[PDB]
Amino acid sequence: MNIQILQEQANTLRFLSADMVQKANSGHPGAPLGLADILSVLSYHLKHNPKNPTWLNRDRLVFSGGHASALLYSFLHLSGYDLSLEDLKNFRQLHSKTPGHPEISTLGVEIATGPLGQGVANAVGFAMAAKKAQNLLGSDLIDHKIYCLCGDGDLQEGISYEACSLAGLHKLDNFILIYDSNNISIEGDVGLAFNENVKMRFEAQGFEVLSINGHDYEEINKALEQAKKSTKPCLIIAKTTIAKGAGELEGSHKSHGAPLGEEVIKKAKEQAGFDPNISFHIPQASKIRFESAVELGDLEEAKWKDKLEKSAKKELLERLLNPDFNKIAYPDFKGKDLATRDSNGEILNVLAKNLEGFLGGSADLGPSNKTELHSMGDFVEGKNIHFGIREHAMAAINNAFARYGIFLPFSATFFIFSEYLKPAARIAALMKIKHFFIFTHDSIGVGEDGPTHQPIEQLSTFRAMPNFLTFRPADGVENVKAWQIALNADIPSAFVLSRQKLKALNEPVFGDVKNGAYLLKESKEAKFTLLASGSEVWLCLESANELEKQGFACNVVSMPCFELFEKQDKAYQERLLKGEVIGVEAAHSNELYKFCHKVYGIESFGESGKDKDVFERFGFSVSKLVNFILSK
Amino acid sequence: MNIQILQEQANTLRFLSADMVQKANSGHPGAPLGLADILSVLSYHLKHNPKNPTWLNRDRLVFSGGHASALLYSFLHLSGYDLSLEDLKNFRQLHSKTPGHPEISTLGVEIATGPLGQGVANAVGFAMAAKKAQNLLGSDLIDHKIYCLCGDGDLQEGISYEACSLAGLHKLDNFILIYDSNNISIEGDVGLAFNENVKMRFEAQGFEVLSINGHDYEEINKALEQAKKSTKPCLIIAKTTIAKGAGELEGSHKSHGAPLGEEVIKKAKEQAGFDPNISFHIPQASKIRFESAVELGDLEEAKWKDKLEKSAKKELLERLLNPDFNKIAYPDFKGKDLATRDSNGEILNVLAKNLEGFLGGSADLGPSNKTELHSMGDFVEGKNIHFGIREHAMAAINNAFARYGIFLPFSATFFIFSEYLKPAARIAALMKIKHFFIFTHDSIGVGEDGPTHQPIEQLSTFRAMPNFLTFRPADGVENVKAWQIALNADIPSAFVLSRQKLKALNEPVFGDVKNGAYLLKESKEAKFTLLASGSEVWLCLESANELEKQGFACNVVSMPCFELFEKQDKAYQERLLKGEVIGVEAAHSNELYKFCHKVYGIESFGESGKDKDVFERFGFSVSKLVNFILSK
Ligand SMILES: Cc1ncc(C[n+]2csc(CCOP(=O)(O)OP(=O)(O)O)c2C)c(N)n1
Ligand SMILES: Cc1ncc(C[n+]2csc(CCOP(=O)(O)OP(=O)(O)O)c2C)c(N)n1
Ligand SMILES: O=C[C@H](O)[C@H](O)[C@H](O)COP(=O)(O)O
Ligand SMILES: O=C[C@H](O)[C@H](O)[C@H](O)COP(=O)(O)O
Ligand SMILES: [Ca+2]
Ligand SMILES: [Ca+2]
Repeated sequence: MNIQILQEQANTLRFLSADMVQKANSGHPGAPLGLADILSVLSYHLKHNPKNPTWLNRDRLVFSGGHASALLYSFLHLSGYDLSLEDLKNFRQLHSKTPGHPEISTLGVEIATGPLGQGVANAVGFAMAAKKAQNLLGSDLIDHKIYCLCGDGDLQEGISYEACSLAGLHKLDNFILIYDSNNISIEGDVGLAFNENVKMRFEAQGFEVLSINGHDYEEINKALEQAKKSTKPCLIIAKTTIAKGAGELEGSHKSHGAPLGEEVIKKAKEQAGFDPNISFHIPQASKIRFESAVELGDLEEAKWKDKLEKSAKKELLERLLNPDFNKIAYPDFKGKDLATRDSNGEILNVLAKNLEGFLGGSADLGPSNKTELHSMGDFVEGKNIHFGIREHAMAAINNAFARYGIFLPFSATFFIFSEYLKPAARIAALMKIKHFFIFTHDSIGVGEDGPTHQPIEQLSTFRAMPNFLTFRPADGVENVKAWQIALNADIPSAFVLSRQKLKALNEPVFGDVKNGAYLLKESKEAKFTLLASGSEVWLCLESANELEKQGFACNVVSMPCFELFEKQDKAYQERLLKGEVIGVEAAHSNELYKFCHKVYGIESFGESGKDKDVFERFGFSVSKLVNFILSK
Repeated sequence: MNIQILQEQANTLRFLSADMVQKANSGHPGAPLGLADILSVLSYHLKHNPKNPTWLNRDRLVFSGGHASALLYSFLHLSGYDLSLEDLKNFRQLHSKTPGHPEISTLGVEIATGPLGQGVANAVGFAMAAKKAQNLLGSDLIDHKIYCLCGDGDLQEGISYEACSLAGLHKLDNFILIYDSNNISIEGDVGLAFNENVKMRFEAQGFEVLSINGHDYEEINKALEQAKKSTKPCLIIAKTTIAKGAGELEGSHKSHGAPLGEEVIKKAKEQAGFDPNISFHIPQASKIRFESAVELGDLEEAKWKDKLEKSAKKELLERLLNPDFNKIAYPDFKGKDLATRDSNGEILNVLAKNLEGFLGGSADLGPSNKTELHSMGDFVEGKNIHFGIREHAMAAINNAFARYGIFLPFSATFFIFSEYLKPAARIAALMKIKHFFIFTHDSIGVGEDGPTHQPIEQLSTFRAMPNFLTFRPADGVENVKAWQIALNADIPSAFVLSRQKLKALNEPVFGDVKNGAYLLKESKEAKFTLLASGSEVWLCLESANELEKQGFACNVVSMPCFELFEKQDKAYQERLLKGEVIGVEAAHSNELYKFCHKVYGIESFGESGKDKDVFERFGFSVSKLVNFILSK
């Protein structure tokens, strides 16, 4: 560790980064160049095994500014991860291992980032998950750091303030946030839009705050040493110059998100002692020094495994890594009329009791969501997490819990406020993580709180999002079967649940919940099929009885999951969907015309009133539905 | 102004509030009771005309905690607004003027609230809009205050931090935020989830901060006097007891959101000197004192109108209140190949030039959204607002600009990050305000930034949301026609625009953009119709040419707006949709099966690559589409 070697190392990172962006003719060179000194120093502090990116006690490194991806990739390559030099030359190209923003399919990447702010909240979540992991397994087995690199953009986003609020409350002294303060954003000078006292902000939220020159290697190093000893979450405010080293582009907003240009890169290389007429060059001293991470990380991981072998926590670690979902005896709700928020809360309790790594919480709505895990305690000693009124940060925190290595998290709010967390739900979907979203108060059935609290379009949003199952159970038995599927699935699930009591259904005639849609009633030479989910299934059963009394044969189909039904073969779909198919749901759900000739939904916003008065207004009654079906 | 009269007034507010919740058997009594002293005092300071709630220079009062609606309604009734005592007795009932959370259809309500945090950001927006209005009209005509009442829940939400950041930057010394600090939320003690140094937080964001007992009338009064003289945005931290006055329920989380109960209310009335055996009683002294707002507000408004009559700004105020959209000469883009982000930016420039009240901005993406209003200056002297990386607060700020009385705002970001502002977009829709949303980078056509930056489900979300038009123009001419409609509509609009160059279209054969979908190509005895929007229309035209060369008659339909097409009569729809209808869009857009037999979309997340490479991967080419259409 001297300035000559650190300068060479930083410059290696710069020029790989600049070269990759240039070859792609696409990407972000400014942040890589401005962060290269910091990352050079940090490489001396980071505990990780490049040959085993799943080591449980590794330091977790998050780049919140995912536009800095070339710098991440350069570092992974140089440190000995499975990412090659040819992969670097395929930056931002179709099917490469080096996409424009980081994806977890690239080994070494801790969490997908790209949408600003998410990373900061993910890093708090990794810090929380580490505290819980230490609670379970001991401080002899879990003692690592969480480092996050973030920029201006991250810290302007509301989710950053939400997550840092929590980091202070929970005294996350394993969390180190490094802010790249370069005074530049896409619109130019940061002062056009931001002039907060950042130190004061973060001190108000229980952080220790350091301020340094982010191009001074000894100051970077001293700050990391102090940060690692902090008794609070720590912020390093690192004043940098965007595109540091890039001559005429230093400090320019033009360096944020376009290639530096061939002549700029030649001049930069020249000034740094690099040969300007080659690219993708890795100097020898820098090669050896970065690659030393392989030997060092193998020995760190070895020492840890020896500690594990001595631990009384081995059998627990094995259960947490290999949960057995098949053994779980769920509640039997057959014939019981219940709100599905209540069936669901009973299931959450059964899960928490069977699965040592199953935990979660609500955004201040535990009592109403029915998500309290009874007699299981509060975080950190227990399992209930009190997120406060921070839907978005909750979901991003829980995305990190799902990535940590030993946890099965749930996030809960009212379905209408799913909108506050949807960007993080999207990241779960993109990553295909096991994170469960619990959304109660699913419809106009909410009643008196009125239209700001009555979902209308949210079912469409979640159905439309890739890599997500959206379950809307009609009763407790459906609610159990939705969970069985959700825990065995390869993608995240949402549970869309009622405030109000729903009527228990009879048993399936043909198919089941695993098929997405199934038959509850089947008639020969059916003239109509009524297809419904959740709270509307009983209406459809009553309506089909009235239509049969009036002389019309009907099928009734329960559709707890649209996405699973989309995967069924034509023969199955043809057996269910006979005659003229009518979809019925208390939502604005045009996607139902994939399967239905007519859809009886809600096209407007809701109304404040008693639940029964609001459903009648919106047409949800047997007499009205039957008149619709009979076109008169 | 003495303690006897203020006590009686506060208690009047309490017991109306408690009585309304009790009669409804639904609603939130805790906040009303805890805020009743503050609001009693504030009534002495508020400048407003109950008989003219549209007076432009009135103080704007926002209840961010919209669950406190009964207190708002009580105050509006007592002060002389058009809300009667019978309306109070119809709280939370279907079709009443007193819905569970406040709606702007109730005169006196400044902005709809209910989703927490929105109100705080709306109040910053009213403060910003007031500064701009003062810039335009003068400090002789605009000099009012903006008061916001908020709770724990509001200040935990990220949008609050975003909006307050801006309030400090812009030195909004017309903004007074009153925080009801009662240490209680739905999950119990606030310290379970929040322990920030609130004073330090807000000082970090450029506020002056006062701290008071919110049940001490002289302290409330002194703080309001000091706040009205502040040179910064001001926060009053008012320590209150939830359900103050309600005996055994004082300080209980159980008082947040359920009725207090008949016996509690009797004891409370008894302790306050009220007759316990009646309800909805308004004591005489309190009646006269609150109603004095009518005479006082008539004289305030009169004095203002005299100032206006003397002003050189009369003719401008009249133009701002009565814009003439019909006069506007838009750019002629016929035959010009352009990205629709670029056509759109040219239109934004034309609008800003013709409409003195048209302004807006981007969430740090002006250069990429193409939203800069050239030579029009920065806010406050000019029209370009630099929101920073604060999508949600931007939209909530702009909702308030749209409500202010003289402004036509736009908000802009990448379409993928519409998800960060969707809850405020929803409030625009609910209110039916004229607020325009500009969303560029609409598809996998984004290319290299990859799947976190490539919209897939967002078109579905916006189509599904009530009271919103979603325009996705295929060319600049469509882009102009979308604006003409948007400015004359009664609801908000979104503009979904491309990064990449689109090909100019020929003129309509039958119908036009105003019909939502129209014919570009029409063939007798058409076997197929290709229905598309935006970037996919050219693919469909090329494909229909190939299908005609292969001997199949085709129609081609451009669908710039799904919602307007849904409103067309059957005859129009039947003329367009001939044969087997195929919908084609670079989105996961199942709603297209409302009109299409087959849909050729994208069901997965995107990929990082060159735009041409990504569209080919996802099937968007003439050879692939034609093979799909021909089922082989
Ligand atoms: C939620 C969100 N909104 C907008 C963007 C587009 N974007 C990328 S970086 C950036 C701002 C510049 O940010 P900064 O963090 O200062 O990065 P630097 O250029 O200094 O590296 C923006 C607005 C995004 N990725 N995420
Ligand atoms: C965005 C959002 N998330 C959740 C809710 C549900 N909700 C209403 S009030 C409240 C919390 C209690 O808030 P506070 O502001 O402390 O109100 P108080 O009970 O003290 O009046 C919650 C979580 C909401 N209205 N908006
Ligand atoms: O503003 C949101 C409100 O607090 C809700 O009114 C309330 O918490 C819901 O109560 P319940 O569990 O009966 O639906
Ligand atoms: O992380 C988001 C990025 O900053 C975008 O890559 C960039 O700003 C887009 O540039 P362009 O105007 O060419 O699409
Ligand atoms: Ca920056
Ligand atoms: Ca509170």
